Amino acid sequence: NDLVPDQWKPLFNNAQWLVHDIVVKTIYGGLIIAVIAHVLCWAWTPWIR
Amino acid sequence: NDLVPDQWKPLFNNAQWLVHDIVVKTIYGGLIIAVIAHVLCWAWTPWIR
Amino acid sequence: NDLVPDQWKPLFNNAQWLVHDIVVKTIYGGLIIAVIAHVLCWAWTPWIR
Amino acid sequence: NDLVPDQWKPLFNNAQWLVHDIVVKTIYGGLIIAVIAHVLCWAWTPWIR
Amino acid sequence: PTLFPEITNTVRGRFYIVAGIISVVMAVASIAIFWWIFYTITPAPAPPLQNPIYVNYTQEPTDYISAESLAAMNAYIQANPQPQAVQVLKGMTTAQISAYMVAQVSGGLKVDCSYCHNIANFAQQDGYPNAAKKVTARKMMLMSADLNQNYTAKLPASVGGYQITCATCHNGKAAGLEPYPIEIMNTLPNDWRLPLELDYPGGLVVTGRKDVSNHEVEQNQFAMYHMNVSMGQGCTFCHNARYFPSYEIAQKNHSIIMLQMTKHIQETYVAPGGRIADGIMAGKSPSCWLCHQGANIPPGAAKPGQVPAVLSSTP
Amino acid sequence: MAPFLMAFFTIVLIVATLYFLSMIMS
Amino acid sequence: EFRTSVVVSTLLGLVMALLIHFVVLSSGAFNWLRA
Amino acid sequence: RPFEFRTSVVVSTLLGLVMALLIHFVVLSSGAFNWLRA
Amino acid sequence: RPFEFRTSVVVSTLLGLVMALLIHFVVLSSGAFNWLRA
Amino acid sequence: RPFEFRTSVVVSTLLGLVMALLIHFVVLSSGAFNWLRA
Amino acid sequence: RPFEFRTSVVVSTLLGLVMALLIHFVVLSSGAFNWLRA
Ligand code: BCL
Ligand code: BCL
Ligand code: BCL
Ligand code: BCL
Ligand code: BCL
Ligand code: BCL
Ligand code: BCL
Ligand code: HEM
Ligand code: HEM
Ligand SMILES: CC(C)=CCC/C(C)=C/C=C/C(C)=C/C=C/C(C)=C/C=C/C=C(C)/C=C/C=C(C)/C=C/C1=C(C)C(=O)CCC1(C)C
Ligand SMILES: CC(C)=CCC\C(C)=C/C=C\C(C)=C\C=C\C(C)=C\C=C\C=C(C)\C=C\C=C(C)\C=C\C1=C(C)C(=O)CCC1(C)C
Repeated sequence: NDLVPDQWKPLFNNAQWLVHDIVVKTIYGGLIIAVIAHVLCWAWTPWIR
Repeated sequence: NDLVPDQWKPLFNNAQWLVHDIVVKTIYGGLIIAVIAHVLCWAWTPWIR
Repeated sequence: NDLVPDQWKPLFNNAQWLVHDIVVKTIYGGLIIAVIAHVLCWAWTPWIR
Repeated sequence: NDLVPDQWKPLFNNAQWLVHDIVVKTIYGGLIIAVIAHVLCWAWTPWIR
Repeated sequence: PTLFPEITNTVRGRFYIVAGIISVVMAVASIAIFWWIFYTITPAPAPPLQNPIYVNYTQEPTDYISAESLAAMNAYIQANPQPQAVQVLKGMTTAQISAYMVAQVSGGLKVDCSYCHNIANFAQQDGYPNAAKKVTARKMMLMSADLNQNYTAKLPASVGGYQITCATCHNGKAAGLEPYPIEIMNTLPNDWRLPLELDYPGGLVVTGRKDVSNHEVEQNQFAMYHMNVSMGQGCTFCHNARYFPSYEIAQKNHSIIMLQMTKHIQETYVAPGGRIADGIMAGKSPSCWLCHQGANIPPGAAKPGQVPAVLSSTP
Repeated sequence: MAPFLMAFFTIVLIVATLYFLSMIMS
Repeated sequence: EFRTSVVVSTLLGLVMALLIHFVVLSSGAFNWLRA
Repeated sequence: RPFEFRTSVVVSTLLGLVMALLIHFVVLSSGAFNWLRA
Repeated sequence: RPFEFRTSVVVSTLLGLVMALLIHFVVLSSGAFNWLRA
Repeated sequence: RPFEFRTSVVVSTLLGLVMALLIHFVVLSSGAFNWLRA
Repeated sequence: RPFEFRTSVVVSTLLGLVMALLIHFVVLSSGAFNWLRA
């Protein structure tokens, strides 16, 4: 677990930290895409009305 | 359990304390977002009338 | 069970006493909120009539 | 069974006596509240008539 | 002086007697006090309606009739004593015609006379904007007479002498009459309607056919549960469930007459060569529920001898 | 006379219970 | 056992309270919750 | 002790949640309040 | 220890998700707000 | 360690997929958007 | 390692196949395209 910050060493393995980084970046990219999709769908047809 | 305050040492592991901190901060953020959402939905359409 | 008062030492563990304190304070807060909610709902629409 | 009166020592443990005291006081409080509720409901709408 | 020293001497055993006694009286007091509360606060089941004209329908909160209308009505009777230009209703004095029109005709629709004619002149046919409603009502009276003489007559007297009238199908609503409401479509498909297309003395027959399968049995079961809801008495009301093809119960024969009658309603009045034109009842195909409403005898059905003779099952 | 009799039989039940429970609780 | 009596009494009381509340509310006798 | 504290906590919390849901649903369905378009 | 932290986390998270779904459903079916053509 | 990372990953991914499917189906069935002839 | 590569492959492939089938069936049943006789 040398790659893990010592704050998260009790929780994250060395390999689990890299997979967690991938998951975090994927969640962030998906969030940006979801925000863009929501803005586009609102400009198209507002659902709240 | 060093990172845990001695008040909560009988209850919280060292790793459980960090996950608890994450859960608490997530609950607080969700509560702020829920309050904002409720104020917006009330300004939009009051459900109590 | 040191933290427990000796009256309740036969019943409460050391960790169970802290969780019981949390439960008691949560019940009290919920009771205050419930009283406020009932007064508001009565001022709004009395159910007993 | 040190805290139990010797009359009820054959029946009540040391911890069971405290829980019994809580149960008795809860039953008494609930009975007072039930009497008040019945008097109020009678003053409101007598069910015997 | 005891024989059960472990039960009457020892505090644990001695206590068990009190425990058992207190638990028995606690359970008895539980049950007794519950049933006491339930029977004292619960109202008596409402007394069954006793109206002279109807089975279990009442018109008598007659607030729906204006005062101006009841005033003009008795004035009209006072001046005009025999009816003027009745086309159906041939054998009735204007007083009896008027009493029937208030009790049954408007009492069945729960509407004022101004719903169908001008209150100044009950007799004028086409002098007001609501004349179309009067011609519709006259055609409905003809339809009622036809249903009474051509389908209610064939039912035995053991059923009763009940006759179809306005409140039988309207039940207090002039328009917006909904056969097949969502209440009776609980486990049926909501699109499902009674299959009045078929020739009914044998239209839903399914047993041992070998040219039908579970799809036709499913249609049959939809129709049969519709009859279950329409007459709350369930499935053995007209069947010996050991053999459904059997006509044991004799309510199955009454139901054949009634199926023919509702098919006749649909073919003659709902959609005579199309419902859009030349058809009364606004394209509302009938159902058993439309008048039975969860009873074996329709609540709005008139008791024997209450409808006019012209509309009666025997004229 | 039915309420009279039901009250009578319940009090006889209770007094019987006090008597023989008094003996058992002796 | 005291625990058994406690469980039985508490459950009986809760069931009774629910039953009586529901009987009283369905009776439409008291003017409670628009009755 | 007669009762584990965890057992009492589970039972009380579940009873409270069930009762809150039941009372909310009874009050909503009563149509006595004009809440959520009633 | 009365309660494993993992157990409380699972129970609280599942209760919150179930309640969010239930409340969303109830509010959407009520037709009391013009959400999603209502 | 209160929670295996693999368990949290499985639960979060399955919850996200189920919620995406549910929300897509609710939005498509609402007919509020004119998507896929709605 | 937290996640066997074979497990991730099985899960991803099955999810992709299920989603392709689901989306194909939703699109074909929608009648929005005029594909396979609309
Ligand atoms: C409105 C008047 C109605 C009626 C409606 C009710 C209703 C409603 C109830 C009763 C109940 C009872 N009624 Mg009644 N009752 C009527 C007529 C009668 C008559 C009579 C001949 O006229 C009698 C003898 C009774 C007799 C009784 C007893 C059986 C009981 C009240 C005392 C009791 O033992 O429980 C005493 C109760 C307690 C000791 C419980 C104490 C519980 C504590 C206080 C907790 C309460 C719950 C609390 C909210 C939880 C909070 C927990 C949080 C974590 C903090 N009723 C009339 C018809 N009756 C009450 C009952 O409980 O039934 C068992 C009840 O529910
Ligand atoms: C829902 C049950 C919750 C719980 C909720 C509470 C609450 C809440 C409290 C306690 C408190 C106590 N609990 Mg605890 N407690 C729980 C589980 C336990 C267990 C267990 C078996 O493990 C035990 C042994 C205990 C033991 C105890 C003692 C440590 C302590 C003192 C009680 C006492 O003396 O009562 C004697 C007192 C009574 C019995 C009074 C009876 C009250 C009746 C109902 C009348 C109420 C009047 C009402 C407030 C007025 C109503 C008016 C309306 C506003 C209109 N709890 C469960 C999880 N516990 C008390 C505390 O710690 O004090 C800080 C307290 O505040
Ligand atoms: C609008 C008025 C309606 C009515 C509607 C309701 C509704 C709605 C409710 C009650 C509930 C209750 N009502 Mg009522 N009530 C009415 C009339 C009455 C009458 C009376 C004779 O008139 C009485 C005596 C009561 C009595 C009561 C008690 C049984 C209870 C409130 C106190 C309680 O014990 O729980 C106190 C509650 C707590 C201690 C729980 C505390 C929980 C904490 C605060 C968490 C809350 C959830 C939170 C959002 C989760 C956040 C977690 C995140 C992770 C951070 N009601 C009228 C008819 N009543 C409330 C109840 O809870 O039922 C059990 C409730 O749900
Ligand atoms: C959903 C449950 C979550 C959780 C969510 C939280 C949250 C959220 C918090 C804690 C916090 C605490 N938790 Mg935790 N906690 C969890 C699991 C646990 C477990 C477990 C068995 O493993 C334990 C032992 C603990 C223990 C603790 C202590 C470490 C700490 C202090 C609590 C306290 O003193 O309460 C005493 C205080 C009370 C009991 C107040 C009661 C509040 C009532 C409900 C009134 C609320 C008023 C409301 C805010 C106003 C409403 C107004 C509306 C806006 C209109 N948690 C689970 C996973 N925990 C607290 C923290 O750490 O502080 C930084 C806190 O903020
Ligand atoms: C529109 C107004 C509607 C209504 C619709 C809703 C809806 C809709 C909801 C609620 C919910 C709630 N409402 Mg409401 N609500 C109304 C009226 C009321 C009233 C009142 C008497 O009038 C009250 C007291 C409440 C009370 C509440 C609480 C029970 C709760 C909000 C706080 C909470 O505990 O969860 C706080 C929530 C959190 C702490 C969760 C935090 C989760 C984090 C932020 C993740 C969110 C999911 C995220 C997208 C996932 C991203 C993961 C990616 C991997 C990054 N509502 C009116 C009728 N209400 C909300 C709820 O959650 O129910 C449990 C909710 O779903
Ligand atoms: C059109 C507008 C509709 C609506 C339709 C949808 C739809 C449709 C969706 C959401 C979803 C969501 N909406 Mg919405 N939404 C609306 C109104 C709202 C409102 C609001 C009060 O108005 C809110 C708060 C939300 C909130 C949300 C969040 C719960 C979520 C988006 C962020 C998220 O957490 O997931 C963020 C998502 C990710 C982090 C996943 C990232 C996945 C990566 C990018 C892979 C994607 C799959 C990819 C194709 C696979 C490729 C693999 C190959 C091997 C390479 N919606 C209106 C009614 N909403 C989205 C969701 O995911 O639900 C969970 C979604 O599916
Ligand atoms: C016609 C347009 C329809 C529609 C119909 C479909 C259909 C149909 C499909 C999708 C699928 C998808 N669509 Mg779509 N889609 C539409 C609108 C959208 C919109 C948008 C908001 O408008 C979005 C964001 C998407 C998004 C997506 C992604 C979820 C996905 C395509 C990339 C993917 O991840 O899988 C990429 C796919 C791969 C990486 C798999 C690669 C497999 C290899 C090539 C083998 C293929 C099988 C091969 C024949 C086997 C040969 C083996 C022999 C042994 C050699 N669609 C409109 C409504 N959509 C596709 C999907 O796969 O769903 C998961 C699909 O099936
Ligand atoms: C009794 C003799 C009788 C009268 C009178 C009557 C009148 C009547 C009117 C005036 C209408 C139209 C109401 C309107 O505002 O549109 C109407 C319509 C329907 N009726 Fe009728 N009707 C009488 C008797 C019966 C009987 C016995 C039946 C049942 C077979 C019946 C049925 C119907 C139906 C169906 C309609 C259509 C209701 C609609 O939705 O508009 N009527 N009737
Ligand atoms: C109970 C819900 C119910 C069942 C089940 C049921 C079955 C059933 C079958 C199988 C037939 C066809 C039998 C055949 O081969 O002759 C059938 C036909 C009729 N039923 Fe029926 N039926 C049920 C309920 C009811 C009820 C409540 C009635 C009467 C109100 C009723 C009546 C009839 C009649 C009449 C027929 C003959 C129809 C035909 O076209 O000949 N059924 N049922
Ligand atoms: C008719 C009507 C309207 C009825 C309604 C009336 C009623 C009765 C309403 C009821 C309200 C109630 C009871 C609401 C309850 C809300 C709760 C319990 C929310 C829970 C939140 C839990 C939360 C946010 C949990 C978050 C969990 C997190 C963040 C997990 C974190 C994580 C875990 C645990 C790990 O592994 C590792 C770390 C990581 C961050 C990944
Ligand atoms: C329909 C009609 C008209 C009905 C009429 C009415 C009737 C019939 C009865 C009425 C009322 C009744 C019976 C009410 C019952 C109320 C109860 C039981 C509330 C419980 C509250 C429990 C509470 C607040 C529990 C809180 C628990 C908490 C905060 C848990 C805390 C925790 C626990 C325990 C842990 O481990 C560690 C995690 C954490 C610290 C979060």
